[PDB]
Amino acid sequence: MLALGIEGTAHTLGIGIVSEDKVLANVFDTLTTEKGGIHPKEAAEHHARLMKPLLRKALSEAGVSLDDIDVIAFSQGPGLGPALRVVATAARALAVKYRKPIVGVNHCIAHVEITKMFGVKDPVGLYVSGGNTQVLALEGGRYRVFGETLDIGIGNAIDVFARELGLGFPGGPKVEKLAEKGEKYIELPYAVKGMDLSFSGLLTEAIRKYRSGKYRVEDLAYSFQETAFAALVEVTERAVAHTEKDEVVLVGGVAANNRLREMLRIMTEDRGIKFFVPPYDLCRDNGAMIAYTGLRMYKAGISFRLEETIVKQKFRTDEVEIVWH
Ligand SMILES: Nc1ncnc2c1ncn2[C@@H]1O[C@H](COP(=O)(O)OP(=O)(O)OP(=O)(O)O)[C@@H](O)[C@H]1O
Ligand SMILES: [Fe+2]
Repeated sequence: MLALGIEGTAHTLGIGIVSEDKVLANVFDTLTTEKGGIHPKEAAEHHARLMKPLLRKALSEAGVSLDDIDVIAFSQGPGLGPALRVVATAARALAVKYRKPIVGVNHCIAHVEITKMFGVKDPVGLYVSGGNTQVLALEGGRYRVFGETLDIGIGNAIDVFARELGLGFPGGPKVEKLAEKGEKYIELPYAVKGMDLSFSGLLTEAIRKYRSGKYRVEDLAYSFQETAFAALVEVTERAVAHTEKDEVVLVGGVAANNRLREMLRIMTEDRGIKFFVPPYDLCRDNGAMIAYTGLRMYKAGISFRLEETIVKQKFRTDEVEIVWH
C-alpha cells in the first residue's frame, strides 16, 4: 500500500510518499531564517505557499497519482500551532477531494518508527533536534519518555551558541567543525538533572566564558559538545539498562553529528548491542516518516474522524497506544 505524509511541526515543510518497504519520494523546503529563532506565523505562510509546489514535486518523484494513495498522514504535533494548522487543513482538504482516509501522526514517535523500515525491531530512541531532545522506548504498549530536555533542545542550544559566536543558522555543523579543532577541555556545568537534560545552564556558561576573552572559541566549542553529548549518552545508557533493549537508534536533525555518533557507537559496543542511524533525509524533519507511521497506523485499523484530526501543540509521546507493534 502507499501513504502520503505531510510534515510541518516547525520550519520545515516536508512531503513524503512511502510503501511498507520503500521511500518513493521525500521532498523538503525549510523557512529561511537569516536571524535565527522561531517564527510561528512566518512558518505558517511558508507552509501555505509551498504546499502545492511540494505536493507536485513529490508526486512526480514517486511516479504516482493521488488516487494511487491509500491513506493521507499529517504531523498532528507536538509543534507550532499556526504551522500545524496549515498542515492539518491541507491534509483534510486532500482527504475530502480524493475521498481517502486520514490519520494524525505524533511527530516524535514518527522519528523513531521510521527506523523500522530498515529492520530495527524494538529500540531505545535518542531523538535530538532543534526544538526537541527525548529518549524514548516501547514500554507497556506505548512510548515512554525516559529523559527529555527541561528547557531547550540540544539543537537550539547549539544554534544559540553558534549565533553568539558569529556562526549563522544552521549552527550545528558549524559548531561541529569548530569543535574538531579543539585541544583543551574547559570545565562546564553538567547537563543531567535527575532523569532529564538541562542545557540552559551549560549554554549560559559557555557564552559567559566566550565573552570573557580568556579562551579559544574552538576549545569552547569542543567542550560544549563533549558536555552536551556525554549527557545524552548517559541518559541513553540508563534507558537501555532498564528496558534491556538490544538496539539504540539516533534520530532528529542533530543525528548528522559525527562526534555524537562516535560516542554512541562506543557506548553500544561496550554493551554488545546494535546501533543504527537512518539516512539523513530521514533523520531531520521529513514527510516520509509521517507517511510511514501513518501507514502502519492505518494497517492496524486506525482511521480518524474529523474531530480526531484537530492539532495538538502539546501532544505527549505516551498519549498514543502503539497497537501496531
Ligand atoms: N552535524 C550537526 N551537529 C549538530 N547539530 C546539527 C547538525 N546538523 C543539524 N543540526 C541541528 O539540527 C537542527 C535542525 O533539525 P531538524 O531539521 O530536525 O529541524 P527542527 O526544527 O530541529 O525539528 P524539530 O524542532 O521539529 O525537532 C538545527 O538546530 C541544527 O543546528
Ligand atoms: Fe523533529
